[PDB]
Amino acid sequence: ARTKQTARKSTG
Amino acid sequence: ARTKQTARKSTG
Amino acid sequence: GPLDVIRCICGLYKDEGLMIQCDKCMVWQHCDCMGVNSDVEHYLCEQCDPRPV
Amino acid sequence: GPLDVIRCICGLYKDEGLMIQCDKCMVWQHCDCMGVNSDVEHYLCEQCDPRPV
Ligand SMILES: [Zn+2]
Ligand SMILES: [Zn+2]
Ligand SMILES: [Zn+2]
Ligand SMILES: [Zn+2]
Repeated sequence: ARTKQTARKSTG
Repeated sequence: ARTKQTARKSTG
Repeated sequence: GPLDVIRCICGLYKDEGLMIQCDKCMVWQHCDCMGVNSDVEHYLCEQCDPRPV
Repeated sequence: GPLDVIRCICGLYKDEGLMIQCDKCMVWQHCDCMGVNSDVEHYLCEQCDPRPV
């Protein structure tokens, strides 16, 4: 299914 | 504008 | 119908009364909830064109 | 964005968290509100497929 997460936390 | 009225009451 | 999206400010997913479609995002809203009627030339919903309702 | 329609059972028009799109009507819903995650193969909203949530 199509999903999204606009403000996702990154480890970088 | 596009409008609708599905169950509109009629005189007939 | 199933392919038509109802998204009015009232939050009720119900096909009732005169309803109007947003020109841009295509959702349907109740004219009474939004304060409009079939006389307007163009229509945008309150997310496409934010405003007091 | 403007062209994407958010219509979740929570009724809040906010882009937050993991969100999932209905395969048929194309609205976006919050995975947490709907009890799903990105592992499901297909997804339908609660209007396209009525069910307890
Ligand atoms: Zn309404
Ligand atoms: Zn709109
Ligand atoms: Zn939600
Ligand atoms: Zn749907």
